[PDB]
Amino acid sequence: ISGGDAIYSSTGRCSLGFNVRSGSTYYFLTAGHCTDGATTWWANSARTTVLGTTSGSSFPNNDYGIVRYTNTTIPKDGTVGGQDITSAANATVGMAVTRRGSTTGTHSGSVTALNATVNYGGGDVVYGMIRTNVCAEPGDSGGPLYSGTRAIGLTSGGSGNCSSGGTTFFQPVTEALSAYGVSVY
Amino acid sequence: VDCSEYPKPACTFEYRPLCGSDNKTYGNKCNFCNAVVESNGTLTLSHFGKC
Repeated sequence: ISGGDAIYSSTGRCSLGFNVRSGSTYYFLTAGHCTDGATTWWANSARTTVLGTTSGSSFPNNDYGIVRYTNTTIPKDGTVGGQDITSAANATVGMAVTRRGSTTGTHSGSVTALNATVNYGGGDVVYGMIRTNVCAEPGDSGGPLYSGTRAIGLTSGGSGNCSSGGTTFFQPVTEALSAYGVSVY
Repeated sequence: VDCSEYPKPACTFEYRPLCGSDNKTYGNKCNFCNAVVESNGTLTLSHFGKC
């Protein structure tokens, strides 16, 4: 399983952001709004292939979570679909980026702003977000935003859609890596 | 589902579908409710789950 693939919790479906590790312990990052209140994650809608259990979740304010793998045999590729990821980097205005998600697949665009505040309502406000002109749709939450072999962010939310065009906000992945003491591979 | 606090300028993108009276599957409640606003209250919920 790799970045952008579907993940299912008890409540719905999100996308895997990036496979990451600490020592010998493997985890995957995804959106905090997906990890909030989920305990177990599976690889399929039938819930027959377990992936693992939530180990951390930060939403609102931030929008990242991490799941520790409990499935021993599933391949945990350090890629996004077939694309290799080798490092993490900070987003910059004008940077060409690509997103992959379980509903819409792969779409490209550029970073249009940094440190944006996104208010999803009901007190769910997230800060410090990357703004882009890449589209996204339900199911794409938590998937990776990358640039070449560089990990940049995790899909959080936005508006519009892929048919007409949209704006999507992503959580900087560097912050998550740091919070959990993990790294891409 | 109550779309009273809509519209919202952004929605998160988890998938938990709802079926609209327009026979379209809406990916989540935030997407569904923004569409209800956009239709000026004419779209309604047909049932939970995909259409």
